[PDB]
Amino acid sequence: SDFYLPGDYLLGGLFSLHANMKNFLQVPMCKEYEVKVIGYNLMQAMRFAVEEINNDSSLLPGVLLGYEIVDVCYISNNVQPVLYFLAHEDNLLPIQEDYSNYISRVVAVIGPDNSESVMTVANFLSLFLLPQITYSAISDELRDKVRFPALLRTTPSADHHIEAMVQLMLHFRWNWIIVLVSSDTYGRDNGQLLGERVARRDICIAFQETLPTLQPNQNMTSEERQRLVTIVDKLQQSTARVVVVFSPDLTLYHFFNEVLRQNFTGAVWIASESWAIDPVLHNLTELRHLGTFLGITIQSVPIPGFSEFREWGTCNQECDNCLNATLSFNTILRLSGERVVYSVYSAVYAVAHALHSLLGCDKSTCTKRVVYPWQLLEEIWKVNFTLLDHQIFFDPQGDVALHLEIVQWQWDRSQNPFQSVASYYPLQRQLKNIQDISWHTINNTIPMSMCSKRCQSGQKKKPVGIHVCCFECIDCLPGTFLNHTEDEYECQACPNNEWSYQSETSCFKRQLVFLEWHEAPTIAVALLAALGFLSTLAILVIFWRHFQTPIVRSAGGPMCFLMLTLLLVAYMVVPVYVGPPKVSTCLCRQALFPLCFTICISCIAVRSFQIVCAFKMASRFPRAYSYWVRYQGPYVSMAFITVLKMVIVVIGMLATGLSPTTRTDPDDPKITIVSCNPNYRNSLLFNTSLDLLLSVVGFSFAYMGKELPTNYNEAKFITLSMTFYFTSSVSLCTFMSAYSGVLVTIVDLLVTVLNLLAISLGYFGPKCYMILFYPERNTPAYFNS
Amino acid sequence: LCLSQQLRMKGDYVLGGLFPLGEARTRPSSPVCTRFSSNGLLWALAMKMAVEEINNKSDLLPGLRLGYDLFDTCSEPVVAMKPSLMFLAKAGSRDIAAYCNYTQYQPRVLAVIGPHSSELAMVTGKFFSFFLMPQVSYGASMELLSARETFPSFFRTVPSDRVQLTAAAELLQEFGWNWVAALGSDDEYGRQGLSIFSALAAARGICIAHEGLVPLPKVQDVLHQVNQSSVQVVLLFASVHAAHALFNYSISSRLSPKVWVASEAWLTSDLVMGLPGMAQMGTVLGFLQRGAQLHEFPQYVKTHLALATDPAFCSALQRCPQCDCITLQNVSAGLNHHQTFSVYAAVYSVAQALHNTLQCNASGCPAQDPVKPWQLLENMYNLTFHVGGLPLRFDSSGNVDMEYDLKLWVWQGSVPRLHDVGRFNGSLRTERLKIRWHTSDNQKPVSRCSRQCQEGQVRRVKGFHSCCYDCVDCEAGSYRQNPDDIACTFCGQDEWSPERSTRCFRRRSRFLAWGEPAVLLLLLLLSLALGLVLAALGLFVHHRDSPLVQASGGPLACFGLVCLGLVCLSVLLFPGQPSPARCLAQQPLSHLPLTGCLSTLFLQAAEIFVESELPLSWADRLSGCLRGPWAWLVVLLAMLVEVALCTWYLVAFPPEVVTDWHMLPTEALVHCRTRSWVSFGLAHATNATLAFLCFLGTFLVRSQPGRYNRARGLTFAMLAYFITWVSFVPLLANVQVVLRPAVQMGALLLCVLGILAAFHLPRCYLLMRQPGLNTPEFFL
Ligand SMILES: *[C@@H]1O[C@H](CO)[C@@H](O)[C@H](O)[C@H]1NC(C)=O
Ligand SMILES: *[C@@H]1O[C@H](CO)[C@@H](O)[C@H](O)[C@H]1NC(C)=O
Ligand SMILES: *[C@@H]1O[C@H](CO)[C@@H](O)[C@H](O)[C@H]1NC(C)=O
Ligand SMILES: *[C@@H]1O[C@H](CO)[C@@H](O)[C@H](O)[C@H]1NC(C)=O
Ligand SMILES: *[C@@H]1O[C@H](CO)[C@@H](O)[C@H](O)[C@H]1NC(C)=O
Ligand SMILES: *[C@@H]1O[C@H](CO)[C@@H](O)[C@H](O)[C@H]1NC(C)=O
Ligand SMILES: *[C@@H]1O[C@H](CO)[C@@H](O)[C@H](O)[C@H]1NC(C)=O
Ligand SMILES: *[C@@H]1O[C@H](CO)[C@@H](O)[C@H](O)[C@H]1NC(C)=O
Ligand SMILES: *[C@@H]1O[C@H](CO)[C@@H](O)[C@H](O)[C@H]1NC(C)=O
Ligand SMILES: *[C@@H]1O[C@H](CO)[C@@H](O)[C@H](O)[C@H]1NC(C)=O
Ligand SMILES: *[C@@H]1O[C@H](CO)[C@@H](O)[C@H](O)[C@H]1NC(C)=O
Ligand SMILES: *[C@@H]1O[C@H](CO)[C@@H](O)[C@H](O)[C@H]1NC(C)=O
Ligand SMILES: *[C@@H]1O[C@H](CO)[C@@H](O)[C@H](O)[C@H]1NC(C)=O
Ligand SMILES: *[C@@H]1O[C@H](CO)[C@@H](O)[C@H](O)[C@H]1NC(C)=O
Ligand SMILES: *[C@@H]1O[C@H](CO)[C@@H](O)[C@H](O)[C@H]1NC(C)=O
Ligand SMILES: *[C@@H]1O[C@H](CO)[C@@H](O)[C@H](O)[C@H]1NC(C)=O
Repeated sequence: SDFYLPGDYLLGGLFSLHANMKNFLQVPMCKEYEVKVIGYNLMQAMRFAVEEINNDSSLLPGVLLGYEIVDVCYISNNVQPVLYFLAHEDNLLPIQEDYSNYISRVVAVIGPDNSESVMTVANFLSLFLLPQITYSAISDELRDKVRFPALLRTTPSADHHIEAMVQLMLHFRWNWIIVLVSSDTYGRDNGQLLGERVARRDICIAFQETLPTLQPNQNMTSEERQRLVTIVDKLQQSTARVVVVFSPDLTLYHFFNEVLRQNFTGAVWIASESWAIDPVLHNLTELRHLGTFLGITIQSVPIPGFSEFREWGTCNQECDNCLNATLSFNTILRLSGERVVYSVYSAVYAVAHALHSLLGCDKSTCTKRVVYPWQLLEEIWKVNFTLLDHQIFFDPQGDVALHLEIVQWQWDRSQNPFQSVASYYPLQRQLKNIQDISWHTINNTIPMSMCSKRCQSGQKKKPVGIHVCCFECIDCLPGTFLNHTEDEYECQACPNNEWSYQSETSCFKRQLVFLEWHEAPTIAVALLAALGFLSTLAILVIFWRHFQTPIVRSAGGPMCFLMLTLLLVAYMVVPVYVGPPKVSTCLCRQALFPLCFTICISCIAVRSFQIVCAFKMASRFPRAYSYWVRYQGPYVSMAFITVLKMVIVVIGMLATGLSPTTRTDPDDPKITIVSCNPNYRNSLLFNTSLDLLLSVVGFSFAYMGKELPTNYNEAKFITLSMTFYFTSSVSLCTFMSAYSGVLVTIVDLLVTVLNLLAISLGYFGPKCYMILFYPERNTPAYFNS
Repeated sequence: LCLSQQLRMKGDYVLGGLFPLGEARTRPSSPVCTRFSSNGLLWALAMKMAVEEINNKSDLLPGLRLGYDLFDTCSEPVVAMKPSLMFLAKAGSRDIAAYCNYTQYQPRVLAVIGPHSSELAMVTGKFFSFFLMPQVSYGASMELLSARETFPSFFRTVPSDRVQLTAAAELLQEFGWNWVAALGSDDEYGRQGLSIFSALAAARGICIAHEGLVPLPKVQDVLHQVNQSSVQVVLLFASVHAAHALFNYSISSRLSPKVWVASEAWLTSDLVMGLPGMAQMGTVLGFLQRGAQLHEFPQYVKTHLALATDPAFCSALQRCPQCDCITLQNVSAGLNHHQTFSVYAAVYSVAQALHNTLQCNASGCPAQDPVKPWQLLENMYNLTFHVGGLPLRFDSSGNVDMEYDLKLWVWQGSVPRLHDVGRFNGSLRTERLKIRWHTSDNQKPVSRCSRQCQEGQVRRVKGFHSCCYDCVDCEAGSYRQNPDDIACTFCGQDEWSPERSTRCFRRRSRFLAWGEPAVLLLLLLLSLALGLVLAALGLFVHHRDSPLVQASGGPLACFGLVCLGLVCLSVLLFPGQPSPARCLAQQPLSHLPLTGCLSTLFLQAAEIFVESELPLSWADRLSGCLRGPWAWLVVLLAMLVEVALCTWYLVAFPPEVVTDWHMLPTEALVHCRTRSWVSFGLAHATNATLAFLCFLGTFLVRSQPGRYNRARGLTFAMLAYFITWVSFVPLLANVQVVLRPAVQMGALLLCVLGILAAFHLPRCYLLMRQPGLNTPEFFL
């Protein structure tokens, strides 16, 4: 048959011709199972490679290369072919401590197509180091040579498949995926490898689920139906739209049928090498509404003169329905190209090149020396030649880097069913050459599969759960911004007393607003204070121009001169209020203004007392009146009030502090008004409280004798000015209690100036009136009346 | 010693054996292990004892001799494949044929006692399954070996990992821990355990929060992932070395204590138990195997070593070249190993299956052809074999069944001990009363996720799989737009939402409605004030020729009374739904008649002040002009300047009717607001100056006892005005925003009532009650 070709050196093979898709005493042969077409395709590929080796006189001249192909089931039969290959021509395998002398029937073996059978065969061949170049086995366990000394490969491991998947995800900016595996070891191992790899590339897995192992052509139990319904519901309720599937193609019919039944569309399915090229799943033709079906598969290499060769055509070494099965799938195989066929082609050519180098043939002659399997293994470990413009050389970990290929399913039979869109180069671990992919969206937009939307400019990132890529966007509170260069997971405040608006990423220095000379209310108050100062200067000049007069001697001469000079000082330091507040300005203000005002008011009150109530008091305490007249009672009382004010103002300094303060006003913290006392309300309340405590008694004593002529109607004018001051203080207190802002300083300064003007005018202006325009009332003869 | 010469024994049926006797390429030569292992030799001696006892017995295999070929297989499968090939070779020949099927073979061994290592047992079983050689392996535990598809002839005498993982899942479910983290070693043992536990937890409702693999001696990221989730139960299904490395790292990093559900690998290992500071990592709960022990094995080992020391027997009589040069002290540490019973029971099971196959009685065994190894399998499935008085049975999948013990560690003086606190015989039964937990008190460490979310909450998927809905409450003003949303969505900012509400509720308008009790009290006060004003007006218009009104104005007094009545009437326009015109005209309409009345009172005060405190030369001209048409011109000028200021500030300063949508908790507002202190301050500047001038010119005066004091009333009226509005302003600046118009109405009503009760009411008293004081000489 075609399973045997006599030759100088045989070449064993293991191809899966039949698969199980629906008692140990009866051994089920492979011929009873359903016939697969891929197995016969790969067998024909290897036979063509061997025949081409025989044809080629440049490679292995005069040495016929044979082969021995045995039908190996997917799992069931994987030990008998190994024993057949290793035994001698008499079907007898000797047992010995060393096998250096032993010459096997076959010189190399092309391993099975499934990883478990590959491991089972390699564990047996390890004793004799039979070279075994497996194809399409993608498990990572075959990469190490400690337990597989004589196992080589013609297909990149699952490491490169996972890397291609991750690079495809990175290119299209997907960081929220779903991993579906199968209960077998292949799906679980691929899922674990993908989870380990993807966690370091800032891509998270929404959830991992396992699909039940379920061969087709059999009816489903209720438990598995509920399991699949739960899987589909979990997939639909999740926000991820990139679903990778690590499962053999046999168990995915029911899952996709259930997905179609549940009416769930919009998932960017990513296929592993197992089902990215299976033709039946594409022939389902109802998955075109599910979404794009990407996949990872080996780059197809067009073998010249192979299609015509394929179309031209002991125990467990026969098949009958292979040709009829391959007849139907001929056109799709022709259009889709040859992917795993080139792997077997390259394996056979690598064996041939290793044998040629071992014999040391010079393209004409061959030594025909006996070849031990371990010598051939040593030689094939170091082969490096070219084959269809591809370099075939084995890495130290038993792999030759063949280019991968990301493929997209196209539902149009006129062209390739599986249209390629990208190529992956395992040598540099780079995925490049990405063409346009027909997406499933409305206007061919790259699908969005991010778990959290990008945060708006100037928004704190708050982690939500275990996954790093998931977060919530919350605006940073006013007064802080984000330094994305430093850290975007927490707001960072801006020092140097500057505030920031909501969702603002650039703090701005607070504008320092304060009293300035060139202002409208400031110039108004300055004009009023200048007018008052000029009036008081005129009054003082008049008083000094007229002494020795009953008006100025009956009234306190030195007393009134001292009050006038104090008012002069207060008016002259009024301009100190306006300007940049420093330590000196606040010190002078608090040490000058309250002193002058309170001493003037105390003199007013004691004058009113001594002109009204002293006469009445002369009756009750006569010796007290003798004490008062002996000394200068009003002077003593004024001195006592002065030292009391010194005490209280020094206590206020030691309590409220002396440094100028910054008070964030309620309107637009962009601005900051500056005052002298950080606690201004309590200080003004204390000052006005003492002043009003003195004012009540002063005004009451004035009113008690408002009709007594005394010192030219002194009591009436004291009452006038003192009620004016009381109304001004009450107005200031009310406006203070009902307002707080920028105008506090100007209002307080205006109130102080008005109080000074009241004390000046309503107590000295009548005296100026009488002195100037009433020159007959100031004569000494008017003292009697 | 020549101990290794006893590894063979001729017999009618000879058993195989794969033991780890020794411990640790280009040429195809088998590796040679020279290091000696005590466990392998102990197990080999145990199997030799089992075979010798079985030969000793007369009711089991009568008149038949059982042999053994104990072959040394290291942990590597390369050195272990050669003994298997030797086993399958034809007896008396060194060549193994390659036939199509098993039926044509003539193996030299009846059965094989499989390797202890499971990774080696995989290869050995897959090799023997082709020949249908019955292999029963001690110590092979992972579940996949039970698959009859690829292992039709692999039995075992130790339970699978499936039963212990089922016990662990039952423990977690029964204790209530349905939110646990599962970890496993990087070898196939950990991976298979993790997969089986995933299946069991998914079936049982238990959730895996994180499923990582602890690498064999990384762990930092695995522990970080475990600590990220609020998980208090961790299943550590890892080998001894991986668990030891993890616990050493946790010593270094001071990880918080957790409930570690232990696999049998490191539960009883003295390496982990002896780790310093290990007592500070919570309770450790595991499922130790419940199997008998050979009470006579150490005696047999000692006596056989002593007998091997004797040269007479040993001369009267390789696989283990290093086994000869040993002493008793090199094996003393492992006499009490629980796998000795497994080996002994495996041998007894093989012999019982052979006895059943030959179908013989206690007296003897009938002659027949030699039985092929594949004929044992028909009687190895369903094999009830008594080992040390305890019956064991092989399942249909070649799994033996036995109970399990839930053993928890206890700490006294840094000495960890195992206390039985539960039993697992297919249905867990725990005694949690005697379990001493690691928390501050003896309370169960709670670890639970919400399977479902309470109605009105937002559900976030948690766990490795889509496991548990982390219920999240959303603060008021937000509601769940749809059940599938991951976050609560706000309302339209014009409608309120209560805490934990499915949907949002609209905001209605709450202004000073006419039905509020404050407005009712204000309306009654307005009625009283208007009635008093009307009574005073009537008294003043009837007695118009009397000296009272004539001295106190005249028609001006009636005009002022009308003005006060109009102010009272204009008070009525403050409350109600704030139409823009109404809120715009609140102040000027309440401010104009008040301006007129205050101007009339100021005119009276000016007249009194002129008569009082100015020289007669100026008085004779001032008094004759302050009364009459010039007085009317003055009051009209005051009214007109008030109108000018009112229209100026109405066009310049905007009185706005805004809706403060975010002030009241559940309802909105319709707030009529004007400039802050600017609008009414500027509007009342004129009235403040008028009242101040009147008070200043009136409050000091000479009141001769033979006359009528015409200044006390004006003084008290201005005092009432000033006091009532000095009190009003803080009330405006303090009271809730809803009652601000009410405070304004109250202030206006109090001002009018004070002015009336101070100025007009004392006049009306003597106008209507005691008309004996209305003499012109008393008034003019
Ligand atoms: C070359 O190989 C082809 C198949 O590829 C075969 O038909 C042919 O006989 C071989 N020899 C020659 C000389 O063409
Ligand atoms: C079970 O198998 C039968 C026979 O092939 C098939 O007709 C049927 O649809 C399957 N399912 C049920 C539920 O009977
Ligand atoms: C769409 O979904 C519904 C609801 O599950 C389902 O019944 C229906 O079969 C699906 N397909 C179509 C075409 O309506
Ligand atoms: C191709 O797809 C069709 C249409 O669904 C299907 O009937 C057929 O079995 C598939 N396979 C072939 C023609 O090999
Ligand atoms: C292929 O099928 C045809 C009928 O369609 C049949 O005549 C032929 O024998 C089959 N070939 C085989 C089974 O090799
Ligand atoms: C194989 O040969 C090519 C061509 O000379 C060279 O570029 C390449 O590096 C070689 N590979 C190795 C592994 O030496
Ligand atoms: C796709 O193209 C149309 C036509 O130019 C355009 O109006 C439309 O917005 C695009 N689709 C989407 C979903 O943006
Ligand atoms: C923000 O980060 C940059 C870069 O590290 C640093 O220079 C700067 O001081 C930080 N702060 C601000 C306010 O820019
Ligand atoms: C078997 O019986 C003999 C006596 O006939 C006894 O000495 C020996 O110890 C027994 N072997 C055992 C118990 O293994
Ligand atoms: C084993 O193979 C031989 C081949 O001659 C066959 O006769 C025999 O029936 C087979 N036994 C089985 C399949 O049990
Ligand atoms: C335990 O961990 C510490 C800190 O990482 C390390 O230094 C030490 O070597 C570890 N001990 C063992 C026995 O591995
Ligand atoms: C574990 O998580 C807790 C809670 O978030 C945290 O406080 C702690 O720093 C983390 N690490 C350790 C080693 O406990
Ligand atoms: C017996 O134990 C001694 C002491 O540890 C050791 O040196 C010797 O190698 C051991 N013999 C063996 C392992 O055969
Ligand atoms: C049991 O079997 C033996 C062996 O053939 C035979 O001699 C004997 O008679 C049988 N019956 C009894 C009761 O021992
Ligand atoms: C062996 O299992 C089979 C299954 O049908 C049954 O006939 C038989 O009773 C079992 N033997 C036992 C349980 O001893
Ligand atoms: C397991 O043990 C319990 C008592 O702990 C007993 O009730 C039950 O029947 C036992 N189950 C089996 C299957 O032996």
